[PDB]
Amino acid sequence: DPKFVNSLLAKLKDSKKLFQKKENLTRDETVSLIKKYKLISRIVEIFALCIYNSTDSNSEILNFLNKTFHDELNLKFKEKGYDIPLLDIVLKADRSWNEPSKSQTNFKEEITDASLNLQYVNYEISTAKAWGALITTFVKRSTVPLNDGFVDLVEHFLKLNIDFGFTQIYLERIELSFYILYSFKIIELMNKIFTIFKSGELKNNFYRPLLRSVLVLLELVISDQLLEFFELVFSKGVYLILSEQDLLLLLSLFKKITNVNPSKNFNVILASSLNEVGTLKVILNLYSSAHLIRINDEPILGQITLTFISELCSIEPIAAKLINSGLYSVLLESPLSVAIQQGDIKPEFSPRLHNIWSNGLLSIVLLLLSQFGIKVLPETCLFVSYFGKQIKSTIYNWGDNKLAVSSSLIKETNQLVLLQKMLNLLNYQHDKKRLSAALSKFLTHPKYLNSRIIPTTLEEQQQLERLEFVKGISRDIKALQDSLF
Amino acid sequence: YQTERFTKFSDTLKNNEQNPIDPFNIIREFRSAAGQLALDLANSGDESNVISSKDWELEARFWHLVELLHPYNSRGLFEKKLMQDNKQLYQIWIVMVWLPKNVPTSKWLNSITSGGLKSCDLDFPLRENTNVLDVKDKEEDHIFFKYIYELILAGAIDEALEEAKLSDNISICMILCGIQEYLNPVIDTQIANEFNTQQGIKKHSLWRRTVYSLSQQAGLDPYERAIYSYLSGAIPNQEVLQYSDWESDLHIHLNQILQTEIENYLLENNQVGTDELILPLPSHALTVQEVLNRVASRHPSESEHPIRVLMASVILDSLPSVIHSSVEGTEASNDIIDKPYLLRIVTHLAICLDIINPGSVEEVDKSKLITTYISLLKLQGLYENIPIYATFLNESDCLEACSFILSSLEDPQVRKKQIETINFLRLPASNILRRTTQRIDMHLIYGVEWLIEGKLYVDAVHSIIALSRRFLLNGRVKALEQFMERNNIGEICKNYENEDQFLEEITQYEHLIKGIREYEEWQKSVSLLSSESNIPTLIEKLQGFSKDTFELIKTFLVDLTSSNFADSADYEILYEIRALYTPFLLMELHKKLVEAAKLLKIPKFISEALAFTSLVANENDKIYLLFQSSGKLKEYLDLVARTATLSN
Repeated sequence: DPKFVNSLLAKLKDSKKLFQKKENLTRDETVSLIKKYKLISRIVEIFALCIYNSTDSNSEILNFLNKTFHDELNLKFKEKGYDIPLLDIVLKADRSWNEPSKSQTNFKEEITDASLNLQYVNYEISTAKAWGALITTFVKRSTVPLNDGFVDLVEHFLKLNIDFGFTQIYLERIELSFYILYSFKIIELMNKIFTIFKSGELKNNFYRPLLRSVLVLLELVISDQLLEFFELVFSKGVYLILSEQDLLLLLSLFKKITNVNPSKNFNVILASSLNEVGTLKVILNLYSSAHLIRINDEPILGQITLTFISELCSIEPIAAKLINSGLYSVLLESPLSVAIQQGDIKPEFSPRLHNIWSNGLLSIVLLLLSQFGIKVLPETCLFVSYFGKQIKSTIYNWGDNKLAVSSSLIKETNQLVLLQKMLNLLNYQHDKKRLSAALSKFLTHPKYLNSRIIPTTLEEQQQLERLEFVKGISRDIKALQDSLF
Repeated sequence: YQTERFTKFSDTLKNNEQNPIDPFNIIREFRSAAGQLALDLANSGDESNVISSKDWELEARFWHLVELLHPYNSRGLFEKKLMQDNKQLYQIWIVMVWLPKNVPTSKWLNSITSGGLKSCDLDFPLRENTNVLDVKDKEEDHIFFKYIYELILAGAIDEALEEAKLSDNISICMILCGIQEYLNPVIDTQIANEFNTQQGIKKHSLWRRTVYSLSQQAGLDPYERAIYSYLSGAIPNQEVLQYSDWESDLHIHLNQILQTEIENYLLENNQVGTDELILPLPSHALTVQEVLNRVASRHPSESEHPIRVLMASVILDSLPSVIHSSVEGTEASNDIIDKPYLLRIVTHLAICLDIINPGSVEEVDKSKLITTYISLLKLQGLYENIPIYATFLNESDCLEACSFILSSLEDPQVRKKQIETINFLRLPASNILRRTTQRIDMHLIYGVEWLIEGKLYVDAVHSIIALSRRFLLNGRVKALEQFMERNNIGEICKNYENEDQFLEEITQYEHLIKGIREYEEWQKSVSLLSSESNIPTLIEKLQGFSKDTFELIKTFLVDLTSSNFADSADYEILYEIRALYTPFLLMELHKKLVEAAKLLKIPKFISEALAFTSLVANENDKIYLLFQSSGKLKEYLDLVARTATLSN
């Protein structure tokens, strides 16, 4: 304290450039306006009180047109404007009479504007980007056809994006739209990225507003803009990881590309456009042994590349674009032979490689056999040969006492037995009986059951912090023993 | 009372945090507290709280009262050098000095008309009656002089000049320009530059003995002269008293101590002669402490204020002597107990002064005083300042006393003081740490409680898991229960994957133990039973189970990972365990097939105490470098041959 609000109860609805006609950013009209944005300051502090009672409880929160919350029929993004200098070489000899005296007052008025715009800008910033906040809380509260007055207002603010095309306050017309068709815009507005952005990809040393923006721009309800923009982003976007530790927000923006104006069934032209370019198939090598860029191979790298190949392998064309260009490859290019070639990948010692080989690297190859696979046939025989030792251990390993096992490993053998089953069916051109015996044995023995299988990873301890852990283990052995011969 | 007073003086001493300090601030914080207590009960409360607030006004005053050329000269540079080259006189001068009317002027009209007047001056008053002029300025010679007596112990005389001038006096105000010594660009050389003209009297000593004749003038009533006493050093004429108390005596006292002795000093520097008086000069030097015994016997009404006694002792400059009389008091007696601010306020200053001057506080008198304060805190019913004042305590007095105070566990900031009397007084395995529920590595169990709060939350979970593996080798899983419920929650990045390999380090230790365990139930259930009724399918399976649990298929007993926090004693320790226990189980596993009733899961016949060779060759536990190249590994080809013939 002192606080930056101050002046007077809500019941006034203006601070337009309409009422005070466009004659502005130099004169008394503007001065009424900047102290009006002190007004709106205290009005929206008052409306922060309406969000704290949106939480608690209040009579008829929604009220449009409590207090009415529509009160800006234009928002101004006009000071980012008006040149102040280069009316001042005229100034350098003027003064002789009263038409000069009019002149000289207009330029002294701009030495007034030099203060007033700084004020203005701080104050419309407090005003507008919080109006949006209010709008969004009204949306997450129960829908009304007065949140379609939201449609009425957002439209007037993407046409007042244009007057230029700065961009770090342009979001008061995007993300507001996003709440509407999320709870339930403008083709024109969303073209603006393909206009402005294009000068690069490197020289992402000032591209951070564009990325912020772009995110919420991908929301539309195929875009021709989409194929074009895409040749640069997450084709050549992700190249820079071979020109660098892999990074979150690449794969996240991919997810937004997935959800945009229909791409759901266009999976074919996405996979193609990706396949033509040699990238998105260089990054595979990082998990094999990272040193392509001389970044030393730490198993942290795998943790992110996992999520990457996961978000790929969902979409069946984008999955298939990878198997040929070599997955059986990546396995053979392996870094360690004490942690992918031993019979059971154990949580003890490095649960990094343990999370990885369970989640990916089995479920990816399975999906490739979920198409009633007809293509993958030699590659998959070769891959039972490769891990021949692991197939015979995962059956054998279990006695009726066998500590040092986790629910994770159970999942891995679900995976493994499921794979051998499909392999045999889907070519169409055995000591499992052991593990059936072992599992019955632990079923009839609840004490050895509960005791031997124990938590090891951090995840698992939270599986006991309701004991959803056992729940997992039951649904596990169901499916495991179902698929097992 | 005012337990708010206690908090307000114990926080300053130390939010008890450790930082560099200059302990002048702790006097200023003490004065700031003192003023505000002294207000908050001096306008609300009863009237005994106005005497409580009067005492605290004294306390303020006292903390105010700790603080406060050569070749040929006039008398001005003598006086400067005097004050320069001693500092007990200079302080004495500062003590006595430290603690509105509208008058149209003019006279001499009304006087000639009734009777005589005959010459204008206020020296007509002095040839005879003081009724001869206007008698409503006869008023002013009492009254505005009374204002002047408050002023001179509020400091200055040029202040008093400005009020003398409103008193309708304009030639009796020349006497207050008289008090100036000669300051001149003719006879001083460093006072020739803040003045460029003559100032004062260079017959200042004949001025002093002539303004001293008025201090005794018996035509002068006391309401004029008492300032004329004071202008030549103050005889106590009873109207230099207006406060009449211990300190009002002492000001006027001390004024005369300096005023005798400056003339003496000026007889060395020769500004005293025989043309420099009308009255013979008092060239007796006067003593401070003896005139304090006058003051002390005079006012046993200010012997009841111990703060007024603290005030005295800094002008004596005898701080250990007062501090030793206010703890036991004198010698083994109670007499310090009859002021209720004595044992508090002299406690606070004993701490804080010991850091200023450490000869000034005896340091034994600190020790005795904080103990006296702590017993009175015991009787207060406070128990969250008994820690704060037993930091300063020592292991000689109050060892077990503080043990048993600090037995109760409480608020986070108080646990920081707890630690700093626990491990300060060196008690780590006594009877603090079991009187937490009822009421040497014991205190490490209890020392992982202190780390949860901030500023040691980045070091928290690091030390926790260290201390787990320190007394996991020694052994104590009962106590390992108490680093895992005294476990810091956070260990992610915002505490600082970090530390979540240790979760699995406990689990691969159980894979090792079951292997050791299953050799017991072998000698029981296998090797003393050799009968059939479907018993093959119960004892021949037991032998197989123990073979499936002694190696982790991936890698056993190795860690060095990034889900492990940094240290190479997380790699080594797993290695040292591996080499001591891995050949122990190979010796166990060898008798499970050669001395058993059923030698395999076939009662006769052996092949599988000759396939130990492959099981040391495997990299599932990499037992091919856990037997050294020669002398171990060579002799091991002897060992499985030895036991292959132990089946016989």
